Amino acid sequence: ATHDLVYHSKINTFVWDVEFDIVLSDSKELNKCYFVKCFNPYRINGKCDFAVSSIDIFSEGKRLLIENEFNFKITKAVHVATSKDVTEIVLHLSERISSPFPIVKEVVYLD
Amino acid sequence: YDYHFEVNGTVVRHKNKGFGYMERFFELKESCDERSKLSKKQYERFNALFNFFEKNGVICMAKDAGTLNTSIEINSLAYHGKYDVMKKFIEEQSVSIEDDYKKAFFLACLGRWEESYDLYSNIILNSIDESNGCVYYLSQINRYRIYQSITQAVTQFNGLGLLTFGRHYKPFTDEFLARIEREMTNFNIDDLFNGMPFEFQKKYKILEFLSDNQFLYDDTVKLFELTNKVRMSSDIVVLLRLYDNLRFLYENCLWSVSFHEFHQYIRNSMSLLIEKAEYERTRDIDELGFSFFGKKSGFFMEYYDFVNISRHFKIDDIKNLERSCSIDKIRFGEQEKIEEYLVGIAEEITKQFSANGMNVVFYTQFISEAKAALYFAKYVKLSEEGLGKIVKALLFYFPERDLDIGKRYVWLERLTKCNELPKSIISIIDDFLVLQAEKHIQNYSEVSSNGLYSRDYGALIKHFEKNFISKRLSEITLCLTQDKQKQIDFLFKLLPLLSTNAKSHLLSFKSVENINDLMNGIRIGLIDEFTPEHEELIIEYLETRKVNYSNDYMSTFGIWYFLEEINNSKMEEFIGMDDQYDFFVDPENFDYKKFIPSWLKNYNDKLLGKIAGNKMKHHVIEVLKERVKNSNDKRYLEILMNYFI
Amino acid sequence: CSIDKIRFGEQEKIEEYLVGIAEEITKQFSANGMNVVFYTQFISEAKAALYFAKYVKLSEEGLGKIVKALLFYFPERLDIGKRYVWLERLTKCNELPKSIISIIDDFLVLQAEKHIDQNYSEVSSNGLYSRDYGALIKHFEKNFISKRLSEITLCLTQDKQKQIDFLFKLLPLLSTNAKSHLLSFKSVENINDLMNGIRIGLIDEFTPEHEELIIEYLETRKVNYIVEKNDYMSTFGIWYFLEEINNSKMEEFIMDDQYDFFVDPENFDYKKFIPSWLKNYNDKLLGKIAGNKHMKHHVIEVLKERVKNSNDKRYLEILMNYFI
Repeated sequence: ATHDLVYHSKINTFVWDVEFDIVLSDSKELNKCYFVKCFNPYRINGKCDFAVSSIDIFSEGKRLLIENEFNFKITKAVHVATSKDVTEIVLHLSERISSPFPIVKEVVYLD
Repeated sequence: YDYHFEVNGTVVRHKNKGFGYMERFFELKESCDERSKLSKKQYERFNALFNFFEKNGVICMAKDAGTLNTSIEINSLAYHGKYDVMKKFIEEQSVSIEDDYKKAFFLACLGRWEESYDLYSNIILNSIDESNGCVYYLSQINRYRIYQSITQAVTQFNGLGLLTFGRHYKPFTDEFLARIEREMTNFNIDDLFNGMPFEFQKKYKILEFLSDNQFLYDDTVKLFELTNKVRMSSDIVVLLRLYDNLRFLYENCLWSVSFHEFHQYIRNSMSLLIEKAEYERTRDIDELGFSFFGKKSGFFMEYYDFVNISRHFKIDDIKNLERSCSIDKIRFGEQEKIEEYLVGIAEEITKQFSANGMNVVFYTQFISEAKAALYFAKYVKLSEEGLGKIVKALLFYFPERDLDIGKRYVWLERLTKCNELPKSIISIIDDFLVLQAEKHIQNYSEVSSNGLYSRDYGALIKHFEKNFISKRLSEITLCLTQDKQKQIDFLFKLLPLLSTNAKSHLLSFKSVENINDLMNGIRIGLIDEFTPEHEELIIEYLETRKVNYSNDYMSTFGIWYFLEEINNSKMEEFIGMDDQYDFFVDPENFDYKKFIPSWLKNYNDKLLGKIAGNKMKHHVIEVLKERVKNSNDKRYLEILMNYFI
Repeated sequence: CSIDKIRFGEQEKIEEYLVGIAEEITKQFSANGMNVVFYTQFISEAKAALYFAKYVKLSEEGLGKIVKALLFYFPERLDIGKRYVWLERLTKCNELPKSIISIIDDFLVLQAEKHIDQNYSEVSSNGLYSRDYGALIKHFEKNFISKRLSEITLCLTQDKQKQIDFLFKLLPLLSTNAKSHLLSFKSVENINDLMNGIRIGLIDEFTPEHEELIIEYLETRKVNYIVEKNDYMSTFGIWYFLEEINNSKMEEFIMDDQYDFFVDPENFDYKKFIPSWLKNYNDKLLGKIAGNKHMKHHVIEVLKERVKNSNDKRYLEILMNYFI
């Protein structure tokens, strides 16, 4: 299950094809969603300078509108290949890295 | 093997142990009195031989070489992709069997594989006698190849297709498939050459390789000469051999030009050529001088190179070629012909989408070429009319299933690097934005892959024109009400484009109350101005966290303060909880032992430049130096070289 | 890449392979029999093996056999400079023991004996000559004096100039009586003697007469080559930039791109600067260049471009160690 794990050092992230059963803060529960990170250093911007990577959240295949992103309840990790539980590996990899989102599903390089 | 015919048009003697007939032929060609010592029959035969040799570009012997410069010229409508011309030519009644052969090849190139198979069968039936066996043999080969391609299309269209392409989309009927399977139940192509009359085998020996599974191993193996690092050249030899292969395969109307092996060979050849050219340029710069060589790579790129790269390359291969073989220093050649080719591509795309006569078999072949050509057209300077037509075709009539909104924006931004935005292109983009706004009126939402949406088009418009106002969008938002929320959100994403009165009328439909409202509004909408009351709201949030003393909120306000978007002394009262906030607020007193270099991987160009301009500089330089020395990381080295040096 | 940091396994088998290669080289070029066809194939493999052997750890006897085969029985058509480069590479991981020093001394004695006929001159493509060999010994043993060479020094007169020059090039290896006898026959006249003296260590401090020698050589070069429509000029510029010379006349001799770049850095056209020069400078000179202010903000840009474009790891090391 770890053979397909990839480390992308240009944005300090991990590519792993897993599903997150995250629980949004204040009792909101989400089913098997995931994340997608895009790396763009030439985007035209205004006052939102503090960004080179844009992170989108995909739930049930549809983009989730962000209102207050404070989910810190982890997730029952499910490897969609053959339905493995990899939650402990995920929680370890997350504490090991100071990045906001340590695990994504696909990274797009717009350089 | 009595002679060697070199690719530049020269002939040398290799194994001829008898009379040098070819030298005597050249001597007859050069002279005129010596030409006249022959009979009438021999004279006309010599004239025909002279015409053939001049047509095939055999110039002279090696000793008498003079002013040897070679230029390729392919005379096939299928190569240049003039689809309408071949469509018209198919309709006209044929005169001979060669016209039928050409019509069959054109039909195959246009995706009408059933008609092409039927025409090949008809040609096979008619032509069996008696000296035109070449046509019969080539027709057999092409018929087998089309059968193979139909089987493979069926294979990757029953599965990995259907709704995943849009509909079950049975390319051909089941009666045709059954007949095809029955007619080729045990066909073997390996014995096809050996069954021909012995005079055909003796004469047309050179066609035997057409009956083999692989026929390009010699050139692929020879491609190793372009990887030598030891200081005509191999570049010219390889390029001329490639042109020769392409011309032979396209002028004789052979269907092997559409298989994976040929595409792979073309890709390998072109990529290796460009790699060798770039490496030679780098070596010359290293030894000779910084600019004595001129820094201009010697690989001149012409119309045919652009056509080959467009046709035979995927997007990922072009991306690799760009990454490893920097192209901006490679200058393109003939630009008018390239512009005409791109305009033809755009017109064909427009015709295919508008007429709704989508040919599912032809679509798969054509769309990859269209995408590659539009991706590679960044380095070509285009006139106003061609650019307008290309932009219109790309934005409006390009199918959504292959180019979502983000990829379309990427293509458009690429097209504007070497050409910039004139008024007409801005008008076209404004029309596209208006159409999208009308489309948003619902159970509708945009889908993108790279994370770029309609806001970026307006951002680019404002980047190229600071004083642009969309009158149609202003009229759209003036009639807007509070019922349709998504339209208000979409117009918010395009806030700066609207007029002042439209802006004031639009503000009535959304206001900010809490810190969530502030962060969300600045995040997606535009609240660039930081009013004191919004600042007070942030101060309330910070006080709440202070007394209460986990995702990211505080570092955002710290960076905003460091960028002087917020000006107040209360920020110094919130030092201690989040180290990044302290670093961005109080740099002089910050304990750099807590600094982690990974923070430098999340800042854009402007923030990094502003950090480089603040003196904090030396500690960051030390951290980056240590990081580069320990682990050879390319991002850290790039940042340090670009901004801190 | 950096191959020396890659772990190497099965050292004894590689040592046996190299010993076999050396024995075959000895066989093919000693007993008056050289297979002309087989030589073309075998020499390339032998040269590649002896070049690549710098990363492998070797024992005493294998190293001795390899060094003997490389120095003595390897065909000349490997010159002296290439042989020295190969030997220096060999010595990196297998620091010179005494027996290899004895073998090198034997080679030097043979070369000195060869220097009798007044038509024998070492031809080195790179520019490294037999003299450098002696320096290598002095790089590992300060108190080494060649007993055999002293005998040749003592029994020498003023008649044979080539022997005098050759032994002058290898002066430090001789004994006190040998040095006293040799110095009685040779002076520090002209340019080559001055360069050999400063390299060896006779002339600790430059003297005015050597300055006049330099000045007249520059005048002759100016009026003979450029006026009339190579490393010496670069060496003189290096000496001046290190403040070793105290004359302003040489500033009027501005030609050699390197000469212009060194004596007159402010007005030098940096478009003519090539980066390869930066690979031929030692630590102190690079530090001094980093200390200058008219040279830093162009050399740094050249290094930035070289790091961005080239595939060489030396430029990045130079940039990170000294200029930043």
